[PDB]
Amino acid sequence: AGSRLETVGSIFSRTRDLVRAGVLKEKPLWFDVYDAFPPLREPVFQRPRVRYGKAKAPIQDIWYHEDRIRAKFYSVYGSGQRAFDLFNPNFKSTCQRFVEKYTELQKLGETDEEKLFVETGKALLAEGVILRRVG
Amino acid sequence: PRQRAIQWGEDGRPFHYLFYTGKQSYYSLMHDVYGMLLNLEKHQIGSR
Amino acid sequence: NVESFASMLRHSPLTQMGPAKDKLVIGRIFHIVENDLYIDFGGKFHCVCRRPEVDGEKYQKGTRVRLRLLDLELTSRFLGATTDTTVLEANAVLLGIQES
Amino acid sequence: EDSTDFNDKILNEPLKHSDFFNVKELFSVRSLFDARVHLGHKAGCRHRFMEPYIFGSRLDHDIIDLEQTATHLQLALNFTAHMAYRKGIILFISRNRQFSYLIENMARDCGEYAHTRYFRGGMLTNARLLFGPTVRLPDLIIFLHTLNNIFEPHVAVRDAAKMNIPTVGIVDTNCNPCLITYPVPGNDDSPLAVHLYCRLFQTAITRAKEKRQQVEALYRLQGQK
Amino acid sequence: SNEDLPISMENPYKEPLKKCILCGKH
Amino acid sequence: GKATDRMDAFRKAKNRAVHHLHYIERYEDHTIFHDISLRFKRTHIKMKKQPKGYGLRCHRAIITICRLIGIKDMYAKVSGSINMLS
Amino acid sequence: AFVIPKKNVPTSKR
Ligand code: FES
Repeated sequence: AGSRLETVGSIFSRTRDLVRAGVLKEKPLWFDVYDAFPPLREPVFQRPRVRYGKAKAPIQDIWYHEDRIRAKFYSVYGSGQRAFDLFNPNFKSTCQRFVEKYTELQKLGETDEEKLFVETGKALLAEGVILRRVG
Repeated sequence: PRQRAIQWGEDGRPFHYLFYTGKQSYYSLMHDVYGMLLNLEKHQIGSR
Repeated sequence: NVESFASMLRHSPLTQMGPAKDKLVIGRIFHIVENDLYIDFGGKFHCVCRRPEVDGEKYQKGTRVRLRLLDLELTSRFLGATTDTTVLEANAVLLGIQES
Repeated sequence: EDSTDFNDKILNEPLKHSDFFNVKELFSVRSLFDARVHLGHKAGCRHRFMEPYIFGSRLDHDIIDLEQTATHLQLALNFTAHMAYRKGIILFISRNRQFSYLIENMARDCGEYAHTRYFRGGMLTNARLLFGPTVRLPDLIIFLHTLNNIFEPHVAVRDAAKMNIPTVGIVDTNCNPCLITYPVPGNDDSPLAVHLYCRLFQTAITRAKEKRQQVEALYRLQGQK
Repeated sequence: SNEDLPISMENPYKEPLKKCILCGKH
Repeated sequence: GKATDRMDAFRKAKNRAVHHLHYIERYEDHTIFHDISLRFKRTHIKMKKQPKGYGLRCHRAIITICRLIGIKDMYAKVSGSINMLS
Repeated sequence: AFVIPKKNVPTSKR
């Protein structure tokens, strides 16, 4: 027979219950596999509601402390002529190159951004970089 | 009238991988002609 | 130890890019109809551009080109809609061919 | 008594092992990440039932949590292999026209089925009238894209539930997973991701179909002795 | 716990708020 | 079941129902587990779990459906609208 | 039990 009430329970509960009742004489081919390895959430129909009032989505924004440095570099110098290669999983850009230097010099113990930035900008020029500070 | 041959065996499995489209023949042809065009890219009157 | 997914996220070339607006990236032409060049740049969506008349013959399937990213996904919500209407492509400007 | 031997050696034996087909070796979080499976839609497209699976939003682009994708992906692959081993009809359903050729090829290669075309009304709920009274319906349906071309759930997702057919589904951040038996949160737009799912479900099916043969040969050796 | 998790910050890429030409002028 | 002839609507309604079967859990296979107070649209049903022998003391449509489920002892009062379909 | 007249739906020999 079967129950086409896709909104009442799940295919498992519905099947399980019809077998117990005696309607479904034969367990469907998938039943034993599901029973052994059930999914993390039972597939039960739910109606999507709107969030009224103060309800917000719990999804947070992914920020990392390196982002502050990236922003500053983009504000001062901007995206260099270097073209991002997103295909290479280990690609490093001049921005992150700049960031790494900044981050490494912070390990020494410097707590001042002004002095640190002037150093980092010139420490990356010691490595040989193309930067434009005015634009 | 020409009739379509039985499309599944005793076990019940259909013989064509496009059975459940309802039009295995039409979509098989459409699948083929599409591929022939695809390969060509990899390589590079009186009739009605 | 197997890198945590979070670890991968930090050091992915996409995360360090930050905002995508006005970022030069390298794309690969993977499909062409007429003059429409479909260019995958290394994100969730492709970016259809148009064959530049300067050197049209040189923009062929597989060619690597320099793009100017404007948006990773063209979406917008319109009056009375409950979700955004996504076009399912990115916005970028085709500058030219990458030369080694 | 053939029922006891046949049932135990074939049907009940594989269901007694945690990973009878070793599908966990087919993918890794590094492999998923390199296929851009973590890339979701923008935050203005999000479905609220896909929130549990979203790690966060990176500049208003939802990042799918690959840690849960891996646990879900294994569960989906494990089910697929067990069904392929049990001689189940597996249908691959999609409407993403960019990958209709790929998915139709993949279905033929693993000896299974594909519906990548306009889904006519009643294929599942009215199959004995659309095909014939003795037609056998799929035992498993794999959705590689769960939204139709107007960005809404494929009608088959609901019709599979009405017909009591389990489903496996790739569910992006804008999709509705409430009725999918085995949702696998991951990107369903990037060719790298879609190629990976096809590679994984092909292997899982192929491997499961061989092992069904490579455990009835043992039945032959055991039958003689 | 772990140190590689997203830090709860405010958006550092936030652009300066657009002011009209006559902003601050009597 | 909708049709122009009664007998054609009995068929459709009868045969379509067996494809839409619920399973109603029963306490001791004669009553319900707890008491149910539900409002479907504008129809209110206040159902009471009772002991054995009580019988079905409920609206004539509920006794019919209860006999088809297997519930043998229950009380229910219908308030609000009493649309057979609600 | 009310026995409804069984209609010969498949009159037309297909
Ligand atoms: S922006 Fe209008 S007065 Fe400040």
